[PDB]
Amino acid sequence: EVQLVESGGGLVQPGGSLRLSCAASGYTFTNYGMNWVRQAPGKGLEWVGWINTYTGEPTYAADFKRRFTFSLDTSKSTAYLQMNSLRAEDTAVYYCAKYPHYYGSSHWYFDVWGQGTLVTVSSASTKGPSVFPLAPGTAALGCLVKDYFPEPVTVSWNSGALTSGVHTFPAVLQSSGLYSLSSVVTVPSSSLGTQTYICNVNHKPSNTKVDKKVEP
Amino acid sequence: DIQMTQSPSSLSASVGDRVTITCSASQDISNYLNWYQQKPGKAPKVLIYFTSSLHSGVPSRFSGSGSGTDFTLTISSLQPEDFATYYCQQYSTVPWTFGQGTKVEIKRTVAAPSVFIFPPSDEQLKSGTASVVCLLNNFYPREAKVQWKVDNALQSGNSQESVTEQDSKDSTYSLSSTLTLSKADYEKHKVYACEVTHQGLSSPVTKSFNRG
DNA sequence: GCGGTTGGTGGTAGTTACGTTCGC
Repeated sequence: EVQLVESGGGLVQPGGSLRLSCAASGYTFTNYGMNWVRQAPGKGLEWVGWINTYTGEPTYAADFKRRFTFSLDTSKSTAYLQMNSLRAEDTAVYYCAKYPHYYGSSHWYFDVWGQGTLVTVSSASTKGPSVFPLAPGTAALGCLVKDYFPEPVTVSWNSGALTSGVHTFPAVLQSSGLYSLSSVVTVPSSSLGTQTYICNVNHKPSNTKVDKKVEP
Repeated sequence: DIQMTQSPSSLSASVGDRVTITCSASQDISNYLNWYQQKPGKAPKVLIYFTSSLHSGVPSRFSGSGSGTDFTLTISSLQPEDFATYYCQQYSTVPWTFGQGTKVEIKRTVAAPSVFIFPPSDEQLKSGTASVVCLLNNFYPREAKVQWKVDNALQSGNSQESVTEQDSKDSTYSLSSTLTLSKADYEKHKVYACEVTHQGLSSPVTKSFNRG
């Protein structure tokens, strides 16, 4: 199977540097260019540039050459995007992408994409969330995930065994400059006292893992 | 650089409807135009390439047309799973550029929200803050009005709302409204109520509690 | 059979239509 796996995303201060990696597998690496596309939160798509994976020759859009460098390690089937002098406006999910198996005669399109890696450029410090219970023939219950930076947070219920009726809201940015969200689920009121309900919160950026029993 | 403009920027249509999305280029792009579909928290997925070619795996209800500076994506029979943002992209001249995106919402029958209110947890209160949360669950259409009443006085302007993306199966939305007070401010009031107005409700629904 | 989801050699190029592939 053709796949592109990215890594290297994280929080970095303005003026700082990050190196992203795009690990390719399941095809002849040097037969396809590697493209880089970014998407700012709640925004559209912007092509950063590409690199010929045999010649190593990069082509950058706009002004990216001033600050960004594409490179390769063919012995690892990996492409890199080194970013320097990062600005707030560089906050975005970064994707790598490749053309289709057959791209001849102008069949050029982004056929396979990486999963994306989020780059956040901020002067604000990392902070893990506090996790509070939202206590309950249908009862609703949840967890409030309060005061964290940066994105993202993931929430599961009962280690993924409870999926039906789960709603995890998009985070809101508070005046403080911190994010907060809730995750909720609906259950039968009969099951309160029967089934244990645990919300599992993961905030990778701060290495915060919290399990929370939501009791009636 | 070639500017790509889509029209409309957002649309709503019923299951089975024909939907068209237009893409205009700032100069002739020689049929070098692709369409992508992007669902929440996923990478874009190619649907149509080189103006009119349907990608393997993509349902035949998707088609593309156009030439010169004017292009169209047609969805011949819209399905609930087609909730997504659609993007056109030119590859005539570097840098490659995308349109701004068109958000497609799926119409469905009116569905009133189920409303729930949550008092602040003891856990949060012990830290000196109080968040009161109102949940509106599984409604359509998206517009809903939430008022906060604290001892009959309105505090709606002090709250923050978040709305889920449209569900890709049942086409509904959910909404949270959160009103956060200092522990001190919380303790100077008795009745906390959220009052909900929506097209699915003949009269406002209020959920409330008395502090302690 | 014949268009993609694939394999493999060459190679400074989207490199790309081919065959040894894959899948209706």
